[PDB]
Amino acid sequence: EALLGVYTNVVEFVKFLETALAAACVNTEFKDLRRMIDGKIQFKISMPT
Amino acid sequence: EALLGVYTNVVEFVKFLETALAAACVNTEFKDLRRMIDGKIQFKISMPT
Repeated sequence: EALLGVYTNVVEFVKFLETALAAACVNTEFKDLRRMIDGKIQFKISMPT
Repeated sequence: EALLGVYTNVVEFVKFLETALAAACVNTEFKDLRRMIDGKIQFKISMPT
C-alpha cells in the first residue's frame, strides 16, 4: 500500500492598510500608548445670524 | 431479382480521455493495480483565529 501526498494549506496574510475599510480611517503612527491617559480634540463653532 | 448492398454499422469508439466528462477527472497512467492494496492521501489543515 502506498501514500499519494501531503497537501500544503497556507492561509494568506491579510493586512489592514490594503482593505478599503481604511478609507473610513485616519491612520497615525503612535509610538507609546500607556504613557497617555485620555487625549482630546477641540472645536470652536462661531455661528453668524 | 437483385442485391443492393452490405449496409453495416461502424462502431466509432468514444475515448474517456476525449469527452468533456474528463474535466471532472485527473487522468494518470498507472502500472500495477493488482499489486497495490490501498492508496492514502494526508491533509494538514491549519486554522487562523
